[PDB]
Amino acid sequence: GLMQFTLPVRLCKEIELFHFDIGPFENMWPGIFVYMVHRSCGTSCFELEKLCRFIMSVKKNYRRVPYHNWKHAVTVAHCMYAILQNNHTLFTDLERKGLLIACLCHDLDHRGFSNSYLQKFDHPLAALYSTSTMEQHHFSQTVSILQLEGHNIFSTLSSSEYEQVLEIIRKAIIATDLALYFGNRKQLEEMYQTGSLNLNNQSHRDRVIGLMMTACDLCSVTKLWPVTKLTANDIYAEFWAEGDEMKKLGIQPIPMMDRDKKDEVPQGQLGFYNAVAIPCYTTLTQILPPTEPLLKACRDNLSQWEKVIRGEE
Ligand SMILES: Cc1ncc(C)n2nc(CCc3nc(N(C)C4CC4)nn3C)nc12
Ligand SMILES: [Mg+2]
Ligand SMILES: [Zn+2]
Repeated sequence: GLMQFTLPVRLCKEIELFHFDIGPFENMWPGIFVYMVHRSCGTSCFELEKLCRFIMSVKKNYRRVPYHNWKHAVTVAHCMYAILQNNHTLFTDLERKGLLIACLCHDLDHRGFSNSYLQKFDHPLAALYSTSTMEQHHFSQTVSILQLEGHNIFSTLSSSEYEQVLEIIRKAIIATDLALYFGNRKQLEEMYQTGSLNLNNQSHRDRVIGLMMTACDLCSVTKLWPVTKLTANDIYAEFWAEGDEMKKLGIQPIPMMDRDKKDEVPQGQLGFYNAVAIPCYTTLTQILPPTEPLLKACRDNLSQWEKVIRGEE
């Protein structure tokens, strides 16, 4: 009850920054996450014993794939923590509780393949969920783990608060389907520009939380250049494995996933930063001004990919 998690001084200071890297020591990631829940939400949000037991069941249900792993889960939750801390008063007690949990859970039991590969392989999950296949699976795995004995971290919530937080988590996780991001940002762009955007409109909040989820999920592009560059290697290791599997089904993969087009990675990153990342962090900065450091970091990393193409590294 009187038990504060603290971190060594360098982590205690740097964890507050958007560009924080959670480091290579796997055994400190749970402590880091708990530290963030305590400062974001309070020491009273969750029964510590249940939270720790929930964190370790979430960890056990992420796989040893190169990118969509437990490190990704905690990284995406840290980005959300920074957004929530820099926008203290804009979010409800339930949203603060629900979103950190949503981020930790958003890629639960990922196998390192896109919704497309599941559909072209005819994986059973593609018959159970026709769109946002993995993302409906991820939410499903979240509910399963919440229903394990000693794991219901929301037990102190009311019947209606409980349903509200599970619905925040569902929409948050669904929104990490990048196919849904483009439309969601286009609507937010217009609503902000015409001045119709209203954070008392629940459907407006939904869209804004959805954009925060895309921002957090993509935050590898907002890190110091060496973190950004080395995460890109992990991202392509999954994509190229998927490309190999596409070829095994007798299908030319998209260039993104073809390890034979390694040479084109720098140009593919430019496309990605211009089509996806920059517009994402731009719109987010408009709606939530204190998130500007994510936009600024993203533009710096774009400029580093430009330098790679020009042979200056
Ligand atoms: C950094 C990051 N974070 C999240 C995600 C989902 N991605 N996806 C990419 C791939 C981007 C991309 N690469 C290509 N290549 C290499 C084609 C051969 C030319 N095309 N495109 C669009 N990078 C990210
Ligand atoms: Mg995902
Ligand atoms: Zn993710």
